[PDB]
Amino acid sequence: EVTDNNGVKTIANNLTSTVQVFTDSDYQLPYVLGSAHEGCLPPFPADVFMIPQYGYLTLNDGSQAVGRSSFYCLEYFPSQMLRTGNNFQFSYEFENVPFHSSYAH
Amino acid sequence: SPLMGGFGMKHPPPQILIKNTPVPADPPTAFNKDKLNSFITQYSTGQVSVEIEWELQKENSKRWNPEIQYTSNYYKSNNVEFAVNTEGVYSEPRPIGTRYLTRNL
Repeated sequence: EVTDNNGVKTIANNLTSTVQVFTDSDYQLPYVLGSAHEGCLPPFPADVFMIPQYGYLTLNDGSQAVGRSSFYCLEYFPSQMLRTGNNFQFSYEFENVPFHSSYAH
Repeated sequence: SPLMGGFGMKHPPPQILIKNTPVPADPPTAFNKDKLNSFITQYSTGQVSVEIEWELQKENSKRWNPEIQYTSNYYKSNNVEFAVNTEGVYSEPRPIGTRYLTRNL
């Protein structure tokens, strides 16, 4: 918890607050990975990174929406709640992809 | 996939061919080798029934928004759409397609 008293930043930890996590495992959210976005885990293990903000685009008539435009409340999914003693584990099996050709002819 | 729409099949439902069996009128009393072009005029009538089982894919959207649906209109008219008129002739008002629900790409 960060507090601002007279322009002074004091950071205290809030032991009872939670963080919500879920994996969109049924693929029912717009998928924004796969657009080559600058928000990833840093190449160097000793770096600390900010988590990028999630957002999506739907059908637009210029700047306007249309009837087919879909809105997603992410709080409508079941999430896991974590307060500082909790951890989150996720396992995934890749589908059968071909080997990437790591050679020249 | 057929260009006019539908399900393309190597082995579609087989053609059903039907014919009235020719009934010769009456042959001459002396023999003739020609192929008896005189016939009794007749036609057949019957009932035909077709039963098709269709497998369905139920819509499973997490969309919060109400969707576009095919509907009839609640406005006074001379005839009911998709009914018969005073003459007794059945007519179909417009061509109804199958794309009203929505999915993400």
